[PDB]
Amino acid sequence: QVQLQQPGAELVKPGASVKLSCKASGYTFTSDWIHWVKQRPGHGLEWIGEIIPSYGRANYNEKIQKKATLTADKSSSTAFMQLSSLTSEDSAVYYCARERGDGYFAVWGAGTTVTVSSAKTTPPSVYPLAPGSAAQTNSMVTLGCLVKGYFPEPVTVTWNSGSLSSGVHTFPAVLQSDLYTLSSSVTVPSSSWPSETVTCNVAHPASSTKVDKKIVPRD
Amino acid sequence: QVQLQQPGAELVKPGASVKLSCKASGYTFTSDWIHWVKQRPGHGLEWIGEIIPSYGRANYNEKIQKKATLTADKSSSTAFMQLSSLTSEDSAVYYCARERGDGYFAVWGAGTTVTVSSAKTTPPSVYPLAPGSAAQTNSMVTLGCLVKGYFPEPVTVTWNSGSLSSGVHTFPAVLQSDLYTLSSSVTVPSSSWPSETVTCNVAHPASSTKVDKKIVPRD
Amino acid sequence: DILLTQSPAILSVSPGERVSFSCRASQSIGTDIHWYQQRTNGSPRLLIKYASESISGIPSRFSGSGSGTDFTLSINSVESEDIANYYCQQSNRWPFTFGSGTKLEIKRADAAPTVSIFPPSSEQLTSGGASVVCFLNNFYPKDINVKWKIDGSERQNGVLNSWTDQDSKDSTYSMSSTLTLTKDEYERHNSYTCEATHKTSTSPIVKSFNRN
Amino acid sequence: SALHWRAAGAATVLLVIVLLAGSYLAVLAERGAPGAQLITYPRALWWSVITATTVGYGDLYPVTLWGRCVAVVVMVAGITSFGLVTAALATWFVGREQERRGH
Ligand SMILES: [K+]
Ligand SMILES: [K+]
Ligand SMILES: [K+]
Ligand SMILES: [K+]
Ligand SMILES: [K+]
Repeated sequence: QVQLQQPGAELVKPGASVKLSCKASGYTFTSDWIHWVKQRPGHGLEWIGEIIPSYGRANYNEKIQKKATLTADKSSSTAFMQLSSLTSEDSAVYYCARERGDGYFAVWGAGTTVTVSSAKTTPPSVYPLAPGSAAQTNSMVTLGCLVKGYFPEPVTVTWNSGSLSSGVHTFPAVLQSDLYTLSSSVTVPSSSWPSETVTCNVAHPASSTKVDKKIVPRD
Repeated sequence: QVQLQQPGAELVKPGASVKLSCKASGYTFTSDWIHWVKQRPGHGLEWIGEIIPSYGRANYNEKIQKKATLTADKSSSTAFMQLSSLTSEDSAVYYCARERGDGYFAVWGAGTTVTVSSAKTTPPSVYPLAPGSAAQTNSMVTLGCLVKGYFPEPVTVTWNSGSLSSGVHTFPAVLQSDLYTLSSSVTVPSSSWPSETVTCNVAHPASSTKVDKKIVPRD
Repeated sequence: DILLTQSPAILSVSPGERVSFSCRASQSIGTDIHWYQQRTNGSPRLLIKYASESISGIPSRFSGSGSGTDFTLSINSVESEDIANYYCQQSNRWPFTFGSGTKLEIKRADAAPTVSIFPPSSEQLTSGGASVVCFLNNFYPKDINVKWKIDGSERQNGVLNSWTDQDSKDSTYSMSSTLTLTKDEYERHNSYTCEATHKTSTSPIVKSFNRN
Repeated sequence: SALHWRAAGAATVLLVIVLLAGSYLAVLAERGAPGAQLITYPRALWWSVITATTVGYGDLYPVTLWGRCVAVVVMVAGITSFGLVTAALATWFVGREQERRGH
């Protein structure tokens, strides 16, 4: 099972604060330390701080502006990081990690993408992407779904509820008018479709919404 | 209160010696160390030496020519630094400091500006500086006082016995013919003057003189 | 003797921006480093002790960091009053030493100078002297020029100028221009004018007055 | 109270005194010697302890004659004190062992 569970996203207006969590499971020891790591898109990993649940003490990075505050709940095995008075500069992915007090990060959480904007949350609209009636098919056929008009990042696109992973390309989101847009492509045997169904699963953590869109040949 | 009191100035002829002091107040401990620091105009701070009053031992900088000799008076809580056979090269501000024996200078004295010259002391002449009868005033009015013919440096200019600090510019002294000259400017609401008095306080430590000069509109 | 290197010696930063001063010791010294702030004509003042420990009275804006050889003094959102020189100091090995220092300069918006001219006081004229003062206040950048004219003819002899370091109140600069003349020399001239040529204007700012 | 207990009690007191005094004197003796590190009181006290217990990790130590002389006094007092405590314990065990034998 997933040792460290982290919320998918957190939208925060400039000047406001947010409280990220990190549910921990599996073996736990009094010597465990929970670290937090910041990573802005396209950049490296930055050590933010750490805390030892058993005792409750936490330390922070002295080379940066303190924006976080770490706490822990021993009963629920959950670690929290309070980020305050945020600005776009604080927009990034915040990972939580577990160290058995031996210096290395044995396990990392999936990470919580935090966006700092005044814009409002908006679910994505999923549109199918089937070939044209004039398109010629080979031994393979390419399909997909168009996901546009969502905010903020990110979204996770899977095919056939995960069962279909091979030949899948999910392109980076493009920002235009306070809204992101991206598409996903999946290639499978020309023969297997549309006999064997193909559906795209699009989850948007920020809005707590997950829709499906079966791809069927045009009329 | 001021933890370390130091005389404002000391005029010394080339080849002669002077004995600077540093009256200490506030909490005092057997582990206290009194340091001396030299700083020439426009340059950095130089460690001169140190002494521990409780025991009476003192150490000096081995990278420079020994010109000082440190002593201490436990009864009067005063530290002294004897500078001998001085030359223009020894002209600078000499600060005294207190270290609780933990490596840092928690408090510094105001500093004693020492000048090495054959010239004779000379008090400053303060002249008012009021606008011309043709000068047009805005929501603000600029006034000042002319301080020329004094030696040696320095002088401290305040307005309204310190109560007036905002909008005050005291220009660096210019040396000409063994005499310094400088002016001070103060800006206040055009309306507040000359209804509310404005006086410049000019102290000259070197001569132990402090005169006042009220600025009133020209006849 | 530990050499503490502070570079660059000058640091230009915009208002409210973050700034970081550097100090590198010739050899490792744990965290035995102390930072001091010294304003123009002011005495040195302790900011941070032992590399990062705060000091009472000092703004939370100031912070320190580092260990070993590379140390940093940081300031979040720099304001006019932070203008001054900064020095690091080590107490790891005898004797204690000081870094050469880094000056903090603030880059604010351009501001035309506030010119004002003053005729010599009657008290001075009574001593057989006459000095005409011309103030050029609160302007930026510091680059500027002052021209004196007597009866319409440019004058140079007897003029003494003095500039002030960037003001820690508004981040502007000021300058005084004093034309000194004997009472007699002053008596045989009608009008005295002061002109300030500054980047903020193609035309100079002038201020005059007639002895009568 | 027996003497081994009283002495062990005193040894403690004197040790702490030796540490404080040795801390003070180490600084007085080492400042003025180029490159010396035993020059601030807090670390000077730590040094005195690690010397008295004989742990001597090597992070700090005297370079001047006097600093080393001070160091020796701290060493001796430390070894003696802890050593005297051992003496008292042995004396304590001996007495009770005699009783356990009906003597
Ligand atoms: K040993
Ligand atoms: K050992
Ligand atoms: K060792
Ligand atoms: K060693
Ligand atoms: K032993």
